Amino acid sequence: MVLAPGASIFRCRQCGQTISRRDWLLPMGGDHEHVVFNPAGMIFRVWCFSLAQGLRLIGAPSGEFSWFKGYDWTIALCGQCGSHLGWHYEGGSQPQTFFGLIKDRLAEGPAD
Ligand SMILES: O=C1CC[C@H](N2C(=O)c3ccccc3C2=O)C(=O)N1
Ligand SMILES: [Zn+2]
Repeated sequence: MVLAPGASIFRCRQCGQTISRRDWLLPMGGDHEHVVFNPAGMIFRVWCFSLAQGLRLIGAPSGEFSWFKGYDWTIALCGQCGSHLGWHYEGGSQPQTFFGLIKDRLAEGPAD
C-alpha cells in the first residue's frame, strides 16, 4: 500500500527482538486497545494482536483475573531479554488464542 513504511513492525523496547506487526492488530470487542488494571493496581494499555513471535510463554495458563472473558492467560516475556511484554490468551472462542501486549513496552518501526 505504501513505500518504505515506518510503522510496520513492533520490537521489544529494551532489546530490539522482533515481536509483532501492525498488520496483526486484532480488534477484540471492537477495539485493538484495552486499558486494564491488575490486582497490584498497575494500569496497562494493552494492544491485542492475532500473532506474535520472539516471546517466551511462562507457566501454565490461568483464568484468574482475566481481562478477556473466556480466556486463560500466560505471562509473555521477551524471549531475548526477559522484559515482560504482555500475555498470551488461550482457551476461548473466536479467536481461540491471541496476544495482549503492553504498548509502551514495544517500539514501532520499519519492516525487516
Ligand atoms: O488478564 C490478565 C493477565 C494477568 C493480570 N495480572 C497481573 O498482571 C498480576 C500481577 C500480580 C498478581 C496477579 C496478576 C494478574 O492476574 C491480570 O490481572 N489479568
Ligand atoms: Zn527484549
